[PDB]
Amino acid sequence: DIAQVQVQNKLQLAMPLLPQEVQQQGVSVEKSSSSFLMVVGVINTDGTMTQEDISDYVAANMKDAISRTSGVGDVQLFGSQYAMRIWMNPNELNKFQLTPVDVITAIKAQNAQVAAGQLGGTPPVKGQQLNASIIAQTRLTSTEEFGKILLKVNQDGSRVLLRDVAKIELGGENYDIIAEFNGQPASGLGIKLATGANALDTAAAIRAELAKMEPFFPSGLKIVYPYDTTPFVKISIHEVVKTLVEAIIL
Amino acid sequence: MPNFFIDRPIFAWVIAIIIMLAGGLAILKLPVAQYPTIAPPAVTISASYPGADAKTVQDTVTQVIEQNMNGIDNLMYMSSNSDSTGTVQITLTFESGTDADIAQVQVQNKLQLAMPLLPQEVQQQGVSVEKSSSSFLMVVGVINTDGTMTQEDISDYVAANMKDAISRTSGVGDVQLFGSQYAMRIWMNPNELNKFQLTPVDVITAIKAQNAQVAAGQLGGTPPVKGQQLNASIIAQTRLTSTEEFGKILLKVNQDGSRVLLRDVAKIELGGENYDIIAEFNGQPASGLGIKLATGANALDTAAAIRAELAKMEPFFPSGLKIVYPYDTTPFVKISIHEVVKTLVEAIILVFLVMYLFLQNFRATLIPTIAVPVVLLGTFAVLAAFGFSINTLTMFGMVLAIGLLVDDAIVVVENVERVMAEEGLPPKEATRKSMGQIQGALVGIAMVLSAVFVPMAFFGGSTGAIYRQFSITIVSAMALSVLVALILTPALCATMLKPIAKGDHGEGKKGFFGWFNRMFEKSTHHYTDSVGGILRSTGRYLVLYLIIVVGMAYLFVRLPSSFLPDEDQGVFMTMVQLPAGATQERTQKVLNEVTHYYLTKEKNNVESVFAVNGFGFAGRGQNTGIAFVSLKDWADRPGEENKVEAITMRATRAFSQIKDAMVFAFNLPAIVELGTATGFDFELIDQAGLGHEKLTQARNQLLAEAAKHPDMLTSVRPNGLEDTPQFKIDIDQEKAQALGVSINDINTTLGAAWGGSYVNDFIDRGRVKKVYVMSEAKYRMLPDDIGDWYVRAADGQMVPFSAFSSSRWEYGSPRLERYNGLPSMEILGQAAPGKSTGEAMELMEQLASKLPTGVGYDWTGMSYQERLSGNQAPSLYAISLIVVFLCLAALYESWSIPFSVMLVVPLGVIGALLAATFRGLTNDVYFQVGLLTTIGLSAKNAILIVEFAKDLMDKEGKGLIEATLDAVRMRLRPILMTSLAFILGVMPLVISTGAGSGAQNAVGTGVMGGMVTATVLAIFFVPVFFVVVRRRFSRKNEDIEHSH
Amino acid sequence: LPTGVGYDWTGMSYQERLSGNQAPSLYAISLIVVFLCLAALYESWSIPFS
Amino acid sequence: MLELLKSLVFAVIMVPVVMAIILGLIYGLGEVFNIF
Amino acid sequence: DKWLVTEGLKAGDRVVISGLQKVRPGVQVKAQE
Repeated sequence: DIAQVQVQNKLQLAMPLLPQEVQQQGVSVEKSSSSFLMVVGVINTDGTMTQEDISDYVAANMKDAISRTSGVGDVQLFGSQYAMRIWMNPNELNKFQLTPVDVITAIKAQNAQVAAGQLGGTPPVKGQQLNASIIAQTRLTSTEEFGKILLKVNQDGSRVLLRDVAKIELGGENYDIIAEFNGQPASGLGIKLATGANALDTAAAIRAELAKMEPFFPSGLKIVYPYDTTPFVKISIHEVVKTLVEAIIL
Repeated sequence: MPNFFIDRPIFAWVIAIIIMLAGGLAILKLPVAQYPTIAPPAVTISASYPGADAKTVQDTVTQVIEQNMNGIDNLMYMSSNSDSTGTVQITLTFESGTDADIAQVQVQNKLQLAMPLLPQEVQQQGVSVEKSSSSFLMVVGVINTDGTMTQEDISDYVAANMKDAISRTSGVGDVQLFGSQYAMRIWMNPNELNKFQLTPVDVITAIKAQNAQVAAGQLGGTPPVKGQQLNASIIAQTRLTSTEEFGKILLKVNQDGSRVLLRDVAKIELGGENYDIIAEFNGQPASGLGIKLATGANALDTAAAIRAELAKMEPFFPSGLKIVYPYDTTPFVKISIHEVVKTLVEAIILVFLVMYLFLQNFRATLIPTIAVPVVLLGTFAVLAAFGFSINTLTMFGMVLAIGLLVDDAIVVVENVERVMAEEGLPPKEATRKSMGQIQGALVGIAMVLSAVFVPMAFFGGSTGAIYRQFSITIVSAMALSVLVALILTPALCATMLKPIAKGDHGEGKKGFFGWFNRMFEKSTHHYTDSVGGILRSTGRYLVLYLIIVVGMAYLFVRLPSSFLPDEDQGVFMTMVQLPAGATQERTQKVLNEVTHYYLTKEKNNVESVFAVNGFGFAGRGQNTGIAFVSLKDWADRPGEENKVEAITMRATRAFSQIKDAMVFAFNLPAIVELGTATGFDFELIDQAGLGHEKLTQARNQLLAEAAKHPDMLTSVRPNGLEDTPQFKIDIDQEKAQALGVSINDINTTLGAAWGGSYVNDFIDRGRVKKVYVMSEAKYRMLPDDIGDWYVRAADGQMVPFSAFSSSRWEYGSPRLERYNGLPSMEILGQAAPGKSTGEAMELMEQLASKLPTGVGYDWTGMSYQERLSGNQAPSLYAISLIVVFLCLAALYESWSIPFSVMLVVPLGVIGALLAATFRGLTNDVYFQVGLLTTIGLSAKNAILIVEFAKDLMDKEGKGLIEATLDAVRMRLRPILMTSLAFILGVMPLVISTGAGSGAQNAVGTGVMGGMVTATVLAIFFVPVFFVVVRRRFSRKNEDIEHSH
Repeated sequence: LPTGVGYDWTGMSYQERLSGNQAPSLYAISLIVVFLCLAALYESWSIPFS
Repeated sequence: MLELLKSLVFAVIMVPVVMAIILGLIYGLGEVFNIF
Repeated sequence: DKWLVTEGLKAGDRVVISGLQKVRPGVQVKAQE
């Protein structure tokens, strides 16, 4: 921490020396351990899901709590979170005379979350009866929805849509990463012990956290524990206290 | 060592002197508060995204932050609130003793990552990272005694000339405002817009370009030409100091160059940034500052530090301003403590009399007198070197130590007189053999009593610290008493005592004293006269012991167990809540009827009320209200009826007759978390992303199932807020863009108008303040008003919403939650009285188990800690049985004789149960700690009685009976000196009424019966336990006198 | 000074203010402790004055 | 000044009594056990 | 301050307006107007 502080202190000096997006992207200082405590793997055994199906359910339903878990100083996903994949067909743009700018700029319109205030809110007029929260545009949770985002129209209204050129579907943030488990499609977590914890304890709360999650797992979803350091340290200590005993007798 | 100071008293006193000096500089320098801080740290972040619903807030901010929150240590849980005020609070609860500073560090170092992501509306409205208690330290009200300043008038002056300071001063975790800061408010008339054919944006950028701080640079700046004789900075457009400069803002030049100004289109006026809040001080316009104490910081020193910053400001107060202190939590702390100081002092005096009734001489009575303070004083430094503060319990260890402290000297002192009673040796020599024979048991006894009070300082969890206060201070003075008893006291017996002739018990004295000693000896002789016959039958009393112990076994179990007394604080709060959609007027109205109740139906008890609209613990928005009340001092509130416990109820009962208002008066417990027996904190969660509405129908499913067990559940309630009709515009997009209008402008023209918006800064009187644009209320009151708003499309033609706008009613939640990053419906209920906590929680969890698919749930707070591995107490007391015995069999080098000792424990345990069980009190912290006091004494005599009778048979050749008797009679007098001295020591507390009287009576009475039944029952019963176990485990020719 | 005019001392003045109060209270402490000890060495409430 | 003279009397007046209480207990109680 | 409501209510209907706490549906109530 103190280390974290002096570092945090000097680092401030160089943020203004950063190109902006780095700053906007943000710069984190984190007590690090390059060796994950364990790895917990996952599959769907009825096959009813894919590795992306598993990929995302993880990140959303698990990681952050896995992240917030006591003793977890870092998690690393194997997988990716769904993020809407809009697939741009250039030739169909030009067909429609359009550009990714055309396809972005409107995204900000549809998938917007707007703050509209209220009816008769403060400061009101006296005798006011009703006060209410206006609701302006909201986020678009689904493929269909972005698709109906509107690039533009005409005075006549002819509708040039987001999807009015290219497809759209969910997908991992990156397709960069893949895990298989025993050759079975897989998504998993890099699991780092936060510096300072008893790992015997962490992992158990980790398993604990899982016995928590399991009731809510979808059908055929399965956990596997591909990598762990605890079973070793378990026997090691035992192996040792064993020696203690004989030492007593001899 | 006594022999050392016997030859060196000045060198002795100089030690006691020193111990008084360090303690003196101790006492000056220690912190003070009511309690140790067991409050688990947490961090709050708070957002403002103005005009929004809770939903919008939640999604573009809350979860945003959530997805960043990870890998930070000691996180227990995280709770979050989004609301249609455009507000956020995200609480992260960390293990106790987790570092406050870091937690604020580590969190915020995550937070900065989400910052670039967060809506700029968020970034400039700013965010805050607070380490503070969920509860306010003190409220401080402000008014114009001349009524020459309205509320905002009072609101802002506080803001600029005061707030920042209390916000800077160390110790303040947060400064909450009751009021608002002045802003430059800009109030729009659309029809003037469209009559001038414009949009809010048109009003806005113009503000920017024309509200400007710029840096033209400087004429001749660096680098120059050679020869430049002239250097000046350049002075260009300045931030606006005033409305007029705004109203003369140019919406635009025109082709002819015609001006279009702001003062034509709008009302510019100062005003509170947000108007969401109103307070009044006993019924007139007022503002003020809610204060929350910095986590880990010290109130009393925090508070006074607050009253310095104010008094500094007072000279510069404008006409009519006055500080008023509606709510300050500190003054009950200080006062109830020094009531421990008086008692400690007054008890000091009480020793001097009792010692005098016995000693009947001036100097002698000083000897037990001067030892007490030195060690009590000597223990304060212990608090310091162990790094403690002053508090309720520790200050209570002081009294509870006296009973031990005062017994030591007497036994030492009495002993020295007896050698002079018996042998006539002068004190100076009489001290030595007195000291010499006791010096071993004084020591060892200190090891046993420690085994009593040591085990408690290991108590697991939060409570661990509580009882831990005493054991240290208590084992502190126990250590110290001995050292002084080895050092100071002997030289005090040598110098400050009268020599006495061989065989003088005081009888020849003439007057009450002689008459007194003349009765006492005859109360002793007949007393033994029983313990003679008492031991002619050993058996009959063994059964008489079976009776009592079962009686002890009868009450203790029957005596209810609780935690700490709620003490009347002479200050409280009435929370008000009104249904959603309610106008502040519907809340304001309540407030009076609430206030009005405090101004009349309670007057005498009521000192003041500082009440609010729009705030409470909610958070913000109009349908909530709170009232800070001042009651006058307890001295003005006699009788159980005039206390807060009583007062609140009447209020609670009365307000019930009002329409529209979830209202109740309350007085906050000893601690937020710490609960001896109340209600719980429960969480329905969405694991599957089922959605709110699915939860409500899941929640309302729980309540409806919950509510069916009043014999177990009670008061089961959701903490939050049902959905409310909303005004939902659905924009036909194609139309708009078929019209050539731009969305953002549409959206823009909306939120700013209907939600207000923040443009930029300015100055008021050298001070920074905020700009706002928004619709003249009359225009934003109602749905139809939308169509008053016209929009410039691509074609310049100003276009209404109603053509491209279409709107409807529907529900959204006014307020929203998540917990540890999932949707949570919090629910509050309590055990059906006569039901103990878990039983409720079991049925809770049980009732939860049947809930629809994908539903999770959780507990937090009280119920969070509830999973604690309590019930380490019995394991420890069991342990503490084992050390005690062994130590005896150590001191006594016998496995048997300890048994004659330990049988006395039930006799003082019984007495306290009775009186407390007579008065109406409870089994609780104060009660337990005093039994152990009644034990330590009542055990100490049964120790020493045994030491004597045995040494008699060991050193001398007295037979058993002849030995047992000599022990107690020889020991009869000292005991009465301890007990009576101690009994009166605690008298003030049993009679105590008013502030602190709650703890005290429990302290005194639970002590009173114990020592009473310790005194007289034991001294009969001990002689039997010696002899009985003596006989049973006996051997050889032992019994009859074998001397030597 | 005129209305609205305050002041604050600061820096070496801010400190010279707080650490001045402390000087005598220590001398006495520094006087007290000194007499006691000899009197311990001497067992005398007077000789230490010598 | 009269605060202490208020408690001072009482505080003294009770001393013999409570002592008188318990000496009578041991008087009456010391009679209990020889009886019992 | 009021709602025009095209349907569902009739003349002479005593609106239960306030008292939204003391009134859960079906509870007995003493009118004030």
